[PDB]
Amino acid sequence: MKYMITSKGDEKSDLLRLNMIAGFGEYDMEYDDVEPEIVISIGGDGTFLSAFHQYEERLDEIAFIGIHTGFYADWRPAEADKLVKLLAKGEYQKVSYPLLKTTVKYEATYLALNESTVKSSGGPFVVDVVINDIHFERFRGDGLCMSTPSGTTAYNKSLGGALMHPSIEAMQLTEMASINNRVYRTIGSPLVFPKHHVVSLQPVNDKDFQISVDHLSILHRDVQEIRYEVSAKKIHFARFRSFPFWRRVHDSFIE
Amino acid sequence: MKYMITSKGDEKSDLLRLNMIAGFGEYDMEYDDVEPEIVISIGGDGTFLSAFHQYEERLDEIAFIGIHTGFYADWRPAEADKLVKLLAKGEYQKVSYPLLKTTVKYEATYLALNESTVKSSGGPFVVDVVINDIHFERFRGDGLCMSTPSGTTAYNKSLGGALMHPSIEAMQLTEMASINNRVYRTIGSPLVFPKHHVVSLQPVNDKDFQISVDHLSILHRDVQEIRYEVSAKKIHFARFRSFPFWRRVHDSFIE
Amino acid sequence: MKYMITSKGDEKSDLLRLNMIAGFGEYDMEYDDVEPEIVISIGGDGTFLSAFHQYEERLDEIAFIGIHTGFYADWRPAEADKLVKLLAKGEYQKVSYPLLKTTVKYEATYLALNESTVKSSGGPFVVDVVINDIHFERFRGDGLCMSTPSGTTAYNKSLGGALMHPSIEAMQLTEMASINNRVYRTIGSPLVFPKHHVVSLQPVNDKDFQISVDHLSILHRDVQEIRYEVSAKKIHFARFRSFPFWRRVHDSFIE
Amino acid sequence: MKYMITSKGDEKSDLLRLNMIAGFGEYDMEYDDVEPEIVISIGGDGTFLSAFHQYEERLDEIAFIGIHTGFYADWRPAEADKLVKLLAKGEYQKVSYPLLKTTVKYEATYLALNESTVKSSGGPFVVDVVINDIHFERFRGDGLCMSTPSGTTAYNKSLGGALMHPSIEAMQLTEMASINNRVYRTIGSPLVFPKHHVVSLQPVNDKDFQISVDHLSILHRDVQEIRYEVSAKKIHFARFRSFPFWRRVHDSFIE
Ligand SMILES: NC(=O)c1ccc[n+]([C@@H]2O[C@H](COP(=O)([O-])OP(=O)(O)OC[C@H]3O[C@@H](n4cnc5c(N)ncnc54)[C@H](O)[C@@H]3O)[C@@H](O)[C@H]2O)c1
Ligand SMILES: NC(=O)c1ccc[n+]([C@@H]2O[C@H](COP(=O)([O-])OP(=O)(O)OC[C@H]3O[C@@H](n4cnc5c(N)ncnc54)[C@H](O)[C@@H]3O)[C@@H](O)[C@H]2O)c1
Ligand SMILES: NC(=O)c1ccc[n+]([C@@H]2O[C@H](COP(=O)([O-])OP(=O)(O)OC[C@H]3O[C@@H](n4cnc5c(N)ncnc54)[C@H](O)[C@@H]3O)[C@@H](O)[C@H]2O)c1
Ligand SMILES: NC(=O)c1ccc[n+]([C@@H]2O[C@H](COP(=O)([O-])OP(=O)(O)OC[C@H]3O[C@@H](n4cnc5c(N)ncnc54)[C@H](O)[C@@H]3O)[C@@H](O)[C@H]2O)c1
Repeated sequence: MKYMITSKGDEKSDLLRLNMIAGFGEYDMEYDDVEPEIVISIGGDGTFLSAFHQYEERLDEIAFIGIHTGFYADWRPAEADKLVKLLAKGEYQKVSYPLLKTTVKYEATYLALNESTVKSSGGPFVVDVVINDIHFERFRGDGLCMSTPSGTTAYNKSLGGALMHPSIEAMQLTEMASINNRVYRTIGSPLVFPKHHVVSLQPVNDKDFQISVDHLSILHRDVQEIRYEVSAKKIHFARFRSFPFWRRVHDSFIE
Repeated sequence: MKYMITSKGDEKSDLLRLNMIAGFGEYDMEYDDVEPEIVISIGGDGTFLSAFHQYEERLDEIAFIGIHTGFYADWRPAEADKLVKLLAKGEYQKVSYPLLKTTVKYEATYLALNESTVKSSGGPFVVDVVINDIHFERFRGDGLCMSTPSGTTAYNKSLGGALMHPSIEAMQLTEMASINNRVYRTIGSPLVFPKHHVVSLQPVNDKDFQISVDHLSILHRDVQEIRYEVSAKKIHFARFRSFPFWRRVHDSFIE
Repeated sequence: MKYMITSKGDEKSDLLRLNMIAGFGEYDMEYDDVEPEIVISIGGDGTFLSAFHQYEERLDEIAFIGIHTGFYADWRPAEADKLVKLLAKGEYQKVSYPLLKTTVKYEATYLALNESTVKSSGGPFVVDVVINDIHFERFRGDGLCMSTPSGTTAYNKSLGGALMHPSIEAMQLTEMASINNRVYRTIGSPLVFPKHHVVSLQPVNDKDFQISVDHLSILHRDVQEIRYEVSAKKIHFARFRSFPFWRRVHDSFIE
Repeated sequence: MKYMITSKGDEKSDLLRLNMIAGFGEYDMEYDDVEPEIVISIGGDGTFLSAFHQYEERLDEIAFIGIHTGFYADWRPAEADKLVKLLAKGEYQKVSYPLLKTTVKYEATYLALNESTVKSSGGPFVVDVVINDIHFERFRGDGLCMSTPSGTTAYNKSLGGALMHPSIEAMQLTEMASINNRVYRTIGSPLVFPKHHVVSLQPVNDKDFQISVDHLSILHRDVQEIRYEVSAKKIHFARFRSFPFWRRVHDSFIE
């Protein structure tokens, strides 16, 4: 089947990609970076994120695999030949993780695999947080982060967020340095939203925001609304062997 | 239909219960505290918790309503006559929240509407946390809290936990004063588990634990295992009008 | 004695300043915004911060008073005539709060009354934290905040910092969204440093930083070192009546 | 000079103590556990805490040394012979850390080297926090912890407290699972108090408290007041070589 391999671009990753390409050549197994059914990323989570964003229009057609030279991998370099062989035989099942939809109105829509965050253009950050049309809080602070379940181990975690198992179709909102006093009040806790709940951020002053979607960070001017919802689209991973999310978490954070 | 009313036992709550009983007398609408289809609690969340635990064997037969003299209410005293009338007409729909199953092996099983917590008998607290048979961490600290989604606003919140919408069938584990240094390591983040994930606590030293289930707190001796799972049983509420969970959260925590 | 009055610039503050100027005219009591012995700020803490930075070269000659139209005030508008009279009689004692020295080497030196923070130019933020020449941690995250004792109620608080009584000559370092995993480690706790302890931040990648000092925020390029120490200089307040720091904290945060 | 050695009581610690006693026998250097000038603790911080509490009446006469078989040590077993020799020559300087005074009125007074905490007898915990006679907050939650500067790395840290350098004569109050909503309010931040500030805890309901002082935990009945102040007494350590507090912190928490 059709496949491609992205690389981090250092000497180790490129050489490992070339050797895999040669290994796939022994099967067949066409290399195609236009319309692949399998996308292999060799590098770190940054590389994997770039891979995902490179093919975010063909998510329903692709299964992703990651090699870690690393949360979204999966595979070590020395196991790469085993991977070539298993991938060749099609000895794998597919696992789907939920994604986050960000809509910015002035409409621009973005997909996040990890999170989408909002900060001012610098800038005291003040927004009204509206949940399913109900005014929930006026947030004052450094910014806000909306994470997918697989993103919960990333920026979310650093902000005091809960780790959520990715079989849960949800998104989680965390505060960055919220101001709380006698006058200003936020909830001061992460919030976990189900699919079909809509969280809207509305400007108070100040309509210019620095908006991130995974690695991408761009200044948006004249914003009327930032809207979050769990996406209808999912990312598919190829697997291969049991590597439970909680084991993956243990390995990345405990030992 | 059959109904009963529990009261906090102060003068305001009892008098309000008597007046409701008289109001229900005008319809019919039998009072029955043995096998009711409707349980009305007048007091605070403590009263509501007692009401739930009083009828935890007939959860699939009962719809609960709360009057707040108050997170699980619902109703103010001055609206009580409206409630009598709407309840009388059956002008209501049913909402279900998920519950937590606690199993203690030496088997004793408990249902929690809010949370189940574990602390030592005093006592350095040290347990191994096992998730679906995988050893995740050795927890050292003051204790652990496992919360339902509606419990997330209670003890969970105080411990840095996320608020979860109760349409999500999950349970959330929070740490109490975890010790983290060069030698001792916990995840240091709340964890959100889906239905059918099992979290087991296993003793390291020390087999005596103070175990709470909502209001109930009992010392357990010679414990082999404490097991958490999202219950197959649900609590049903009667509603009546739109009062969204996030609005309820706003009202209790923001203003 | 010589005095000046700064104003927030809204209609209420200007009018209140004019009336005070007229009140001081009845005594004498020269207005002098070049070399004042007394600086009155009418507005909020922003106004007070601007006032402090306007005269940071004559700190040892000035006593500051704040009117709140407000943590650094002190006075309500309706009490302004009492203030004019007490100030006129010299019926006041002086209270001194410690300040923070920031040195940026490529040397630029800054004084902070609240805090000095560091973030990347955008930018993954990674610095080595060196304490009295000992390499303490490599910090990865969003940034760092170094606060004076009176700043502890501001940005510091939002970041999980302790509130310190300003009779303690210290500075306190807080983390912004620190990354902690199996590979990356920070202390994950605020740190309180005495006078004569030096905290140095050293670049790892990346030598461009966005550095804040109270309200001022500027991008610094080609940085070799950022150095923090409790300053030898102090801010003096005029007081007037007992208004204890902990009472001030209660009033701003509790009720 | 007069000395004694406490041991953890395992085979390694006892044998190491015997060998040190023999080493000291070669000098002289009388062993005296009644009125020693030097107290050596071999074990962990628990052993060191027991050593401190064993001689808390002769603190102004004793210098403490710790051997770690370990925050309050100082020394590894393999260095013990070097210690015997340096101690013998008197090649050491003295470092003093501040302590906490706890007073319980119904007066019982306790000294803490680490912390003094308060929880209910089980028991919703509710107390009024009074600072220098001013009513600061009504605390509702699991309990409170008051830490010395050297205790800041212990229970304090686990509760989100700041690490304070022990050259600062202070005490720090941290919350255990504080309840904060629309009705109930705490400061939600650690508080750092200078010497001569008095923090008083006053019962609201409920006059029975479980009070800890380092390792000691006792139920107190019919309490009118719990009073905290930085003690006039200090603990003295013998040193020997440079081992800075921040280095000690690095070694215990970073690597
Ligand atoms: N303070 C913070 O936690 C912080 C700040 C900014 C960005 N980020 C993260 O960086 C990501 C993208 O940046 P980049 O990779 O281009 O460079 P980067 O250096 O900013 O982030 C990469 C680091 O984050 C880790 N990471 C990425 N996804 C993860 C996941 N889901 N779980 C655990 N760790 C994960 C990577 O392994 C790597 O260590 C963003 O999606 C965001 O999550 C984190
Ligand atoms: N530090 C803490 O947050 C803490 C400590 C112990 C117990 N608790 C809570 O107390 C509950 C039962 O105790 P009790 O009611 O018999 O007496 P209690 O005084 O210990 O708790 C009652 C308080 O908790 C509130 N509460 C109960 N359920 C809630 C919910 N789901 N969301 C928000 N607030 C809620 C009540 O309104 C009331 O203010 C437990 O289920 C536990 O959640 C909390
Ligand atoms: N997330 C945050 O807490 C955050 C983010 C950026 C800046 N700041 C603060 O803003 C200050 C200066 O900004 P500005 O005033 O020009 O505009 P600003 O809007 O960014 O900050 C002003 C707000 O902070 C409050 N404040 C200032 N000093 C305080 C103090 N010591 N204690 C308690 N509250 C205090 C003011 O009363 C006002 O509500 C900085 O010194 C920094 O402390 C805070
Ligand atoms: N969640 C918690 O952090 C927690 C809970 C209860 C007690 N404690 C601590 O335990 C201490 C006494 O108990 P124990 O030693 O008899 O048995 P213990 O097991 O309860 O505590 C001993 C542990 O705490 C560490 N410790 C002691 N003092 C320390 C210090 N100042 N800095 C860093 N770590 C330190 C020890 O090295 C050891 O790992 C108390 O003083 C309290 O600080 C901590």
